[PDB]
Amino acid sequence: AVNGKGMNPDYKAYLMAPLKKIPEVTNWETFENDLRWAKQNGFYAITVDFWWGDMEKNGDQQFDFSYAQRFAQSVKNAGMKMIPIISTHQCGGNVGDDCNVPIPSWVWNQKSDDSLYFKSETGTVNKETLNPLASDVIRKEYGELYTAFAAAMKPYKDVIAKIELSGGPAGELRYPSYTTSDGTGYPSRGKFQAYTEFAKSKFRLWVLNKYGSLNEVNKAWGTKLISELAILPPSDGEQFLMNGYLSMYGKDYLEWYQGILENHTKLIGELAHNAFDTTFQVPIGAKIAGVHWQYNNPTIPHGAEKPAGYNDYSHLLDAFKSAKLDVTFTCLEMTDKGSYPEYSMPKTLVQNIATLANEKGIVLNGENALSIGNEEEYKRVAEMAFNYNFAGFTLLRYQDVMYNNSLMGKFKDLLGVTPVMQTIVVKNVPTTIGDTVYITGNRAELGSWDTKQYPIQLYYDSHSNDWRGNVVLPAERNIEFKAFIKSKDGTVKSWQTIQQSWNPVPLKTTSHTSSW
Ligand SMILES: OC[C@H]1O[C@H](O)[C@H](O)[C@@H](O)[C@@H]1O
Ligand SMILES: [Ca+2]
Repeated sequence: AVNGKGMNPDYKAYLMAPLKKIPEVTNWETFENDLRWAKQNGFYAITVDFWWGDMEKNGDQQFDFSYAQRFAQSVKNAGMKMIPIISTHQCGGNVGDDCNVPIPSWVWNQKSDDSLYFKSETGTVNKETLNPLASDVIRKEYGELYTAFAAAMKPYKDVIAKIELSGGPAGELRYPSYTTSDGTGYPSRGKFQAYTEFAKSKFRLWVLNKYGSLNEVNKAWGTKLISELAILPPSDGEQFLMNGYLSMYGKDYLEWYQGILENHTKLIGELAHNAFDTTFQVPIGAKIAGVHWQYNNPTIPHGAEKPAGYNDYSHLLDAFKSAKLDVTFTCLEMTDKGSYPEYSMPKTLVQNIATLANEKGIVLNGENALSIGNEEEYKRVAEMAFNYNFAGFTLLRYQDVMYNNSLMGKFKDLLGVTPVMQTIVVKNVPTTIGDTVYITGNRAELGSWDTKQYPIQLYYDSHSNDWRGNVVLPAERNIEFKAFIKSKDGTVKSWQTIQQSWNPVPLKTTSHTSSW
């Protein structure tokens, strides 16, 4: 892996359940057998959406957790674990959505202003999720929902391995900047979603708070605004994305815009920890979307990310570490293109996020954005997951592998692996002063024969005059590898004479000794 390390010893694979309730797909018995089959193939748990539109449909505080309980009961019967996603967003209307579960319709009547929803640069209203600006309503409803959920699921704490939170549209922490009705669907640029009267005044107040008076504002922005009412979000999103973002106004606007999501992250993190920490004692996380299109567009750089709320990922992630939430990213199966008209750079994106996450010490999890129907994609996922320290991978989605034996088998071999610590010992290595020894192998968890970025470093043993190290390996899988010497400058000086192999890697910790 990167930095001479190996795969994450805590790696676990998860399976995303269908969007529709199980009884609308098959029966519970078959479901239980499907789970036992999944477990046999390396899946640790099944993650599932529990829709707010289902749990508090009739009215405020009129809960119904019977479905969530019946689902959990079956997960228990199968001897599996589950990861519930408290989906406080709408199901249906997004790419791949085969459901129709809006959030409770009564929530919209709790405000007379337009503080609860979104409005784009061109007036398109969006109600897939509550506007994070309405922190008073979010604090009340999410607060009540989480606590009620914890109480109702207390009997099933032993099957709950983790809890995922929904931070916005499609359960991702972002603005609904790419939708069909707003004319911003992939791969178009996104539109900013801060044009409700409420959003405009919040921005205005934020600016005035930072500068004190319109006079200081004009001085800081180099503008000549005639009155406080002139403080507004961009009038032309495209012109803003072309060069307006470079100005002091631009920096302030984007800071406030992304700031709304960071504060939201801290709020739901606090509500979630207060409601689950004592009862479940399990990790909690949220998701960041992989808005990979228009990444390297020369005309409108990061033309889709910025409107979605992503302008400074490093700053964004600090909010996660601060809220004590793990992060889940997407598009781990795609590769870079960066060509007109999509200007898509998914891999470069995932690499940047993973790097930042690791620096800050944030537990990183991944998912694939689109269904995988070929072994080649699993390989790319494996490359990113095992060489960028991912702690988990969730496969979207259930049916893709449950009704395709060959694909399921390829997932088990490549991704449904159990990491096991092993000692590698290499003797008779002709190292000179300054040289270092590394190992690299055929599988992704071994760097796929890469000697530049992914090799696994070994450590000289002065007492036995050999090189060794504890490496995390995929249990019960065949591997081939070779040690090599790297000069003090970074060039590969030589390789081990004979290629080594372990067919397969034992599941009990032991050691593999070979000679140069
Ligand atoms: O906009 C939603 C979807 O659009 C396209 O299908 C992209 O390939 C995918 O990554 C994204 O999730
Ligand atoms: Ca409520």
